[PDB]
Amino acid sequence: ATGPRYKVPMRRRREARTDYHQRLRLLKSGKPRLVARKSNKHVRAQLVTLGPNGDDTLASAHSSDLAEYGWEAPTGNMPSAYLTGLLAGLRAQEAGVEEAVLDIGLNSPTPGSKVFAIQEGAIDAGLDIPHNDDVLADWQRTRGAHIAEYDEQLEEPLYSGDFDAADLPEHFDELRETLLDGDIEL
Amino acid sequence: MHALVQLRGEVNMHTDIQDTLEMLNIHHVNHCTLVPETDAYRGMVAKVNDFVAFGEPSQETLETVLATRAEPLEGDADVDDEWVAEHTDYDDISGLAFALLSEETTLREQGLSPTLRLHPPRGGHDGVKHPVKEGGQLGKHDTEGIDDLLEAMR
Amino acid sequence: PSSNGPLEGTRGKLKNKPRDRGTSPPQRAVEEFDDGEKVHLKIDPSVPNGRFHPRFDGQTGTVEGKQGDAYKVDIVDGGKEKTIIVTAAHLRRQE
Amino acid sequence: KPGAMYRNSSKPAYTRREYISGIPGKKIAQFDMGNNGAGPTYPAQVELVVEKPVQIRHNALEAARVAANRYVQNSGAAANYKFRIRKFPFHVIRENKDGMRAPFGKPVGTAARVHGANHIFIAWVNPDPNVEEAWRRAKMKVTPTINIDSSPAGNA
Amino acid sequence: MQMPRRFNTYCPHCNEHQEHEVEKVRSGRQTGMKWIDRQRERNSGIGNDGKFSKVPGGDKPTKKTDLKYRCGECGKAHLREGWRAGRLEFQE
RNA sequence: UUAGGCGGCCACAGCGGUGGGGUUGCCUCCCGUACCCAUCCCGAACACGGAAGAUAAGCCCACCAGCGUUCCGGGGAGUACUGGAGUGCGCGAGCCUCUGGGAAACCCGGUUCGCCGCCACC
RNA sequence: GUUUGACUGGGGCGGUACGCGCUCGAAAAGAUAUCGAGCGCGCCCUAUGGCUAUCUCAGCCGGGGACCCGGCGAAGAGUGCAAGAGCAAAAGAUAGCUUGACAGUGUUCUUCCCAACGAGGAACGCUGACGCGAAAGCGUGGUCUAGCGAACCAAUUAGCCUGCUUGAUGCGGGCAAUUGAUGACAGAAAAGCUACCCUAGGGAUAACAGAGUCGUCACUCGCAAGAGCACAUAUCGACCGAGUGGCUUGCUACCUCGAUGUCGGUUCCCUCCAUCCUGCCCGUGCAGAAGCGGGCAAGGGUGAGGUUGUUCGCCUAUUA
RNA sequence: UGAGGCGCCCAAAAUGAUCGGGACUCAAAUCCACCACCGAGACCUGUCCGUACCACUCAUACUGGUAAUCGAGUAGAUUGG
RNA sequence: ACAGCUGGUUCCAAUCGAAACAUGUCGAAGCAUGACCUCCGCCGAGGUAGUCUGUGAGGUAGAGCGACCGAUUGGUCCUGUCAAACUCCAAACUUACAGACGCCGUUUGACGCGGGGAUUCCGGUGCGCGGGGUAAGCCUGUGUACCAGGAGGGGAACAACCCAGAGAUAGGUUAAGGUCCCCAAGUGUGGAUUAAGUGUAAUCCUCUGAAGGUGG
Ligand SMILES: [Cl-]
Ligand SMILES: [Cl-]
Ligand SMILES: [Cl-]
Ligand SMILES: [Cl-]
Ligand SMILES: [Cl-]
Ligand SMILES: [Cl-]
Ligand SMILES: [K+]
Ligand SMILES: [Mg+2]
Ligand SMILES: [Mg+2]
Ligand SMILES: [Mg+2]
Ligand SMILES: [Mg+2]
Ligand SMILES: [Mg+2]
Ligand SMILES: [Mg+2]
Ligand SMILES: [Mg+2]
Ligand SMILES: [Mg+2]
Ligand SMILES: [Mg+2]
Ligand SMILES: [Mg+2]
Ligand SMILES: [Mg+2]
Ligand SMILES: [Mg+2]
Ligand SMILES: [Mg+2]
Ligand SMILES: [Mg+2]
Ligand SMILES: [Mg+2]
Ligand SMILES: [Mg+2]
Ligand SMILES: [Mg+2]
Ligand SMILES: [Mg+2]
Ligand SMILES: [Mg+2]
Ligand SMILES: [Mg+2]
Ligand SMILES: [Mg+2]
Ligand SMILES: [Mg+2]
Ligand SMILES: [Mg+2]
Ligand SMILES: [Mg+2]
Ligand SMILES: [Mg+2]
Ligand SMILES: [Mg+2]
Ligand SMILES: [Mg+2]
Ligand SMILES: [Mg+2]
Ligand SMILES: [Mg+2]
Ligand code: NA
Ligand code: NA
Ligand code: NA
Ligand code: NA
Ligand code: NA
Ligand code: NA
Ligand code: NA
Ligand code: NA
Ligand code: NA
Ligand code: NA
Ligand code: NA
Ligand code: NA
Ligand code: NA
Ligand code: NA
Ligand code: NA
Ligand code: NA
Ligand code: NA
Ligand code: NA
Ligand code: NA
Ligand code: NA
Ligand code: NA
Ligand code: NA
Ligand code: NA
Ligand code: NA
Repeated sequence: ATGPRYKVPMRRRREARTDYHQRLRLLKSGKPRLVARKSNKHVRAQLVTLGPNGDDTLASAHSSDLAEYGWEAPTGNMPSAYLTGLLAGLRAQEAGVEEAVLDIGLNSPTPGSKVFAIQEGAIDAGLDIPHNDDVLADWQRTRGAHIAEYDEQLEEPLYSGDFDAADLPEHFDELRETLLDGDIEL
Repeated sequence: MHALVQLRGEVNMHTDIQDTLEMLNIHHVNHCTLVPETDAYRGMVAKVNDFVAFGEPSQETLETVLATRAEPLEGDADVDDEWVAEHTDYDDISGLAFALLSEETTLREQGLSPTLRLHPPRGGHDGVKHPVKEGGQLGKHDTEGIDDLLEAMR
Repeated sequence: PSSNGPLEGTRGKLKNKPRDRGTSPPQRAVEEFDDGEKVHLKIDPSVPNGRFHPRFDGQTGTVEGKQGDAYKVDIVDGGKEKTIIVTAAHLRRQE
Repeated sequence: KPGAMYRNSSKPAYTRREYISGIPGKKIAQFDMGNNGAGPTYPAQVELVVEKPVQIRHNALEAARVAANRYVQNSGAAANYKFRIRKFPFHVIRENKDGMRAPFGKPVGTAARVHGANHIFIAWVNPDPNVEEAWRRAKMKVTPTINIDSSPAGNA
Repeated sequence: MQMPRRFNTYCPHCNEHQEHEVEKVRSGRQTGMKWIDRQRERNSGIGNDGKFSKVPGGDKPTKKTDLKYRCGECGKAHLREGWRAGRLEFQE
């Protein structure tokens, strides 16, 4: 920018999207990466492999196409993340993928976070992934209990119209239950 | 195809330059060989440029020299029309000459020594301390230029 | 040379042009080679590890197995046969 | 000491003051002479051209310059002309002043390297070439044979 | 330099990490009954005594660390490579 | 790819600037702290929960060359330098011819305001 | 009785280019010398090691050279110490935790390019045990290249082997390894004089002569500032520049060490010219006389004495 | 007034001057071209010798064949006499 | 007596044919180990002194510095300069590997493996590139060819400059160099310059001739 000697960062470093020091370490395993990413409204999970001209995604799941299986609730929460992980994990298995390492990008390794919920889901789908059980949420929160109880302190529906007034961690079970047998695209 | 004649001796010449002439089958002064005009051969002649005389000879000249100084791979046998006919694919010296010039074959392929052992130039050459453009005898020659040299060394 | 360490006279060969400065891309540090493949040796100024003695910069050897994540490349120094332990970060496929 | 000792450019360039100390100051008094307030807005421009690469000690530069400018006072102390010596003595020179043992010399001076055909001096004059004479005197005190060249001046 | 008196590290006997205690090797006293001692007495006579007429070498500017690492549970010590240190003081 | 995610090459992609775009696939900003989590002090950030509002930032789309960069034409320049050769020149420094290569600065005019891969998606 | 080292533009004195690292020399692969240029290492550090979390620095600007806020800011900060190199969601800073600065054993490169050679060093593994991290992973000390030491002997560490017919005890001998120094650093335990000297050799190497060089020395030329009451050039003549000689001095180490007899003097012969006198001339700040300066010119001449071995030089009276 | 070619001044050394010498001037000098010659053990060519290799052979005895790609050599290694 | 020091060591021929360097050494007038020379046995199909092309390595020459760095002018942006230990640039060239052609090897066995025997570790010169030095027939590197150990032809003579690498003998033609005589071959041809005997002198310790000047 300033001159011939000026050093311009790699594009994905400029965009503040890729941590290359963490990426290298991730690629050391020689295993596919379970890419856990979030959005204000959604949660994405991809199983990416290395390629000659860039990464290759062999399987993925988005919290949006969760409804495609009976999801009638918001998609930017814990129960959402888990299911998206399980969904991607199952598709992963179908694709012949057996193991992966969790890549949480620029997110933080906070215990009980959504990226770890995604990791929990993928593991239950059958994917073998290096993990640590006591850094994951305590199931109930994954189910969405923390939000149901939060609505107990109601007075006004936590959900604007949406579905239910007291919410449903039960809707969570019905869905997980669903994903664990048959159905299309899995 | 160019005619190569060593005009300068081995004493004091670079070794890598000497080995080049040797890979072109010339091991003595006044020895001549015929070389196809290829990239590989071109570089070799450029490296040897300062101790040799080279250029494309005329059909006639080649025939005179072939008849006069060509030899079998082994032996004294004169390489005349009959020899050429009874030993090669061609029917006479002219036919062989043309094939060489059109780079369709080689002296070896036709059972002939790759070297034409020439005679010193009758009347003397133009000197081995300067190139043609300076009046000397070294370097690339005219077809008329090569012919004169080759004929004087017939 | 006034000294005889490994980095003697390596000022140029182990220095990056100002623009190639900074952490190198991970892609080539994870590249995988097969036994028999021809690889060019060239230290990447930005990568500390998996290096080899600077004298061999420019060599082109034959991968013949590996040790840990590093590769074992066979070269010929002058007339002598040598084996070099080197990582992908400093190797490139020939051709 | 004779110029014979330093006029040739056969030695490596030796100008890095970060590794060389005790360098004698230069004897060259000025590089811009005459009306330096004005810019080359003159009709005629003559140049003294060196005809052989050589080293010119700051000694010779000063004497050459003085002999030329001191003479350009055929025009007056505040005359209308500007004189320029474009070279600077960057090359540090030594002398081995023990015999050939530990002979790396000690710094004794400086010289300017001029390649054949460069102009060492450039004067700017109105049709009043007294400068041509100032230079006959200048190339008199520098080693090489020289060419007195006139550029803007078809007023012959 | 400084060095902790106790610290966790590998015990080659126990074959597992444990707290070790570090101590400078105190010189052991000679008995004067080794073979070399008998050779000195035997071979010393009239005139020069060859090797036994030599005297104490000298000193290197800095000596290497001379320590004992004692396992805190099995009580067995082990030795390690030393490193040059002008001074070595223990912490606690 | 009517806006996404992971990337490869790592400025042809940088710097700066103009215009356009969203009841929704969307991304954001945004709203908000019972929870998981969090600030050596701050729900700023990180984390979690969520849509009342917005397209003003970001982002995506279209474009501008003033600076930086890449490549190209013409000029500089077959100049500077140089591998091989010479009973060529020069007091010498050094130069010249033949042969095989061949630049940098700079000027003028074009190019460049990224290209490509995998996945997902009215 | 012995030792008292080597290197070295002879040797000695001085120095260490005697073990190591960096830039340059080094001729764009690698290798490369000199008493080559610039300059370092013989340690320091329990954190200044290791990992993780959080974070981004110099410098400048604007608002209240400490501190606080914002902005610009690819790196000029910092990273123990030479030099060069590496590094920015870090290899730097802050915080916390930890002891991988771990035991064992290897592969490979280096040391020693090519191409054999030890100690030492490094890179990269494995086996075992650990630290931290969600995890991939990182940790075989410090971002990389200096910080190092044989055999014999001793001390030390853990287990085991072994000592002469045999048992017990004592005290020995050994396998693996750590520490103790040899810096002349691939390791002797070590001061000088010789003119009273001796031998082997060397022109592999100095003194003298020769030879090469010419910085030094001698002489000349170009330019001509300047002064010379005015006037560069009657005369003197700086600076700078270009040369000639081979008388001095220095350098080099080609020639001679199975010897080319030293300095000074003397005697006797030949020569050179850059001419002191003499001949013939030019200029003059040439009235004359006496000079000053210059040109041609080597035929002839250039002498006697006082001090000093002196060469040189000082001094006296004569002299064209 | 610009450029070029050759020459001139600058230009002093020791037993007898020199371009090897004599001597040379529209050259026997110099530069641009050109013509014809002389001149090695090189190159071409006849015969022979050695060495290596090939065919035949018990043979390293004969005989025939190949060498453009064999023929110099201090120290030294090897081998026949 | 011992010496790492000087001297000497006696018949013929054929094949190959060095090293004057690197590491260690009380080592530098010596050794050992490598390099290099040679001999023997083994292996069995490739090898690579040259060139071309492809895939790589590189910061010397040059150049430049409103690209770092550090030097280095002046004026009220402009203007004057540089670098062995500077680099936004950047050759020629050297170099790793591979393919192609060439050459070479498979009865002349290459490439390579194992073993026996050395000699050698004072080198020198030219050219190119160097570093030191006023310079040197100087010192000390480097690449190459030569002398050493290389005849014969030329250069007046003359280790390394030119031609040229050489079995014997014979005929012939050239090379470098030369053709007025000495001295083999031209008092050759077309044209021009020079009046100084310039000159009749490639290279060189060796052949000088400079700055400056010239209405020759
Ligand atoms: Cl994300
Ligand atoms: Cl290595
Ligand atoms: Cl201790
Ligand atoms: Cl015989
Ligand atoms: Cl030969
Ligand atoms: Cl005469
Ligand atoms: K003597
Ligand atoms: Mg034949
Ligand atoms: Mg003839
Ligand atoms: Mg001729
Ligand atoms: Mg005693
Ligand atoms: Mg907008
Ligand atoms: Mg004795
Ligand atoms: Mg004594
Ligand atoms: Mg000595
Ligand atoms: Mg190199
Ligand atoms: Mg490290
Ligand atoms: Mg001892
Ligand atoms: Mg001890
Ligand atoms: Mg030693
Ligand atoms: Mg050593
Ligand atoms: Mg004696
Ligand atoms: Mg001598
Ligand atoms: Mg005598
Ligand atoms: Mg006279
Ligand atoms: Mg006389
Ligand atoms: Mg022979
Ligand atoms: Mg014999
Ligand atoms: Mg014989
Ligand atoms: Mg370099
Ligand atoms: Mg340069
Ligand atoms: Mg090179
Ligand atoms: Mg000899
Ligand atoms: Mg005659
Ligand atoms: Mg003459
Ligand atoms: Mg000459
Ligand atoms: Na990089
Ligand atoms: Na001295
Ligand atoms: Na001059
Ligand atoms: Na006894
Ligand atoms: Na605090
Ligand atoms: Na927007
Ligand atoms: Na000693
Ligand atoms: Na070792
Ligand atoms: Na002298
Ligand atoms: Na002189
Ligand atoms: Na004698
Ligand atoms: Na005398
Ligand atoms: Na006289
Ligand atoms: Na006297
Ligand atoms: Na012999
Ligand atoms: Na002795
Ligand atoms: Na030697
Ligand atoms: Na030695
Ligand atoms: Na000796
Ligand atoms: Na081939
Ligand atoms: Na040059
Ligand atoms: Na030879
Ligand atoms: Na001769
Ligand atoms: Na004459």
